[PDB]
Amino acid sequence: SRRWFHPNITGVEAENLLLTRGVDGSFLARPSKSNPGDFTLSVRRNGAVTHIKIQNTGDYYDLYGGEKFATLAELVQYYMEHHGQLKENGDVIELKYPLNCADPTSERWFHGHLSGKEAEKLLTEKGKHGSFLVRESQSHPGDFVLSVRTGDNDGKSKVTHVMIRCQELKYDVGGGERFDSLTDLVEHYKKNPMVETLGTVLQLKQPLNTTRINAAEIESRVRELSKLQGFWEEFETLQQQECKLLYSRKEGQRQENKNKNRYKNILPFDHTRVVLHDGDPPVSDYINANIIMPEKSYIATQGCLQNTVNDFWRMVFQENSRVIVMTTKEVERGKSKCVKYWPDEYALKEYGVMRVRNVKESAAHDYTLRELKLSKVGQGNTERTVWQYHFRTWPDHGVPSDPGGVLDFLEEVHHKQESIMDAGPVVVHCSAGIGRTGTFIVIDILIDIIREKGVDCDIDVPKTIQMVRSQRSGMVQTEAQYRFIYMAVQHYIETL
Ligand SMILES: CC1(CN)CCN(c2ncc(Sc3cccnc3C(F)(F)F)c(=O)[nH]2)CC1
Repeated sequence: SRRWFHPNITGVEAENLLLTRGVDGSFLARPSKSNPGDFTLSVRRNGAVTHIKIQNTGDYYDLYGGEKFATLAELVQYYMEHHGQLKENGDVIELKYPLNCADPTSERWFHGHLSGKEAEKLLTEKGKHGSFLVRESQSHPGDFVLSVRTGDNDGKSKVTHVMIRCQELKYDVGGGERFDSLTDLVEHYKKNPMVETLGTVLQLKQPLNTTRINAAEIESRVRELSKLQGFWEEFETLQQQECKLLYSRKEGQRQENKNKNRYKNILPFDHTRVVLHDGDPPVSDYINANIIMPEKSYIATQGCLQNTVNDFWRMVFQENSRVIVMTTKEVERGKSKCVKYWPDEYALKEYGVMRVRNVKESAAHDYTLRELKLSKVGQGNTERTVWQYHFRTWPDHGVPSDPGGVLDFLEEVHHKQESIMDAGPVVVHCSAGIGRTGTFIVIDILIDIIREKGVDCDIDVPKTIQMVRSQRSGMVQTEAQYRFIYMAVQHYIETL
């Protein structure tokens, strides 16, 4: 569960919630009201409430007096499973009891102010057996309507509406149990379905999809998402689903692999990590990288450390990658983001058993292309060209104001990859390998659908992102990037 996240509470409401309904060790997370784009962890300790800032400019969640994390769920799990780690003066803050949110605003199935006719239209056109939604009742204010489609324009399927009464701060379907929130009600009737008098089982199988759009209508959806904004509601609804992606990251936590990570808590999932087989004959199989498969593949990786440069080249070699996309400068804000893992132009360098020649560098407005020759030492016939695309104009914080630059870059990367017979996955990296990396990969995936299937294809931005996030933690870090993905897709369709 991710019930500890409250999307619409102020710091004052948070303070009162913890003092009146919480105990020492109670906590919640919320979006920052003082500075949008930031978050706050509000914790009760010794009868008083502490507010801890969580910053995210696009690379990771940075907790004050704490560590750097790929998601808020990974952050919460870490402190709930590793005590004495979160520090104030040096005092230890304990996250013991998540204070649960009753607000349905970020539920996939909740549609708030939506009319019964619009809901029946959506369920008829986009629905399937067990598709459901919850909307606010217009006739009886304060009440709700649960609409479910069941079946297989021939009457083989139908929509059933169930009234949800809100009586004295609790929710019920006219009889039986009375629930503290719409979520508890939905969860209960998902496990224990209501059976109609003549036998129809009202299965709440899956929330109705309202995010899948036809590509040609992107501008229309972007316009709707810009109204009071829709982008934030959709992004936060996708964020709520991150609790389902807490997969094991054991290999990255091993003592011998600790120093191979740029950020100690930003780790590759064990089930998709790139396993290195060269093996100098103790632990030579690890790199902080994951294979990203749509549904052309990618490897999403962090910026090299001085001690991981040789592992990076072994990975590029093993996977037969011919294209690298670097989305960061080596130094940003005086901080090292990626070490220079390539030789100077015309120079030849050995990185362990791998040999790399920088043949030629070409400078474009937004990027530099480096033509590299990679081979294994003592094996001349293993030589292959590796094209390194280094995007250099991405801002220090946030995203570019126009996606034109990124799109032209991605179009070039795509054409290079397509021209090379049996090229392995495209390697993509930034600093932590999750924010800018995930942003570039998601745009690439979406535009690839528009290339193949044309402008009448179906695209679903949150579905694509959830799919990439199941293969590497926190792929696409912020709301700014989420909106940038929609803007990029919109610009592409418009220039077609
Ligand atoms: C009005 C809303 C108020 N909450 C906001 C917008 N909206 C919505 N936004 C995001 C998601 S997530 C999603 C989407 C598609 C496929 N898979 C997922 C997964 F994988 F993440 F589960 C969703 O289901 N619906 C409908 C409800």
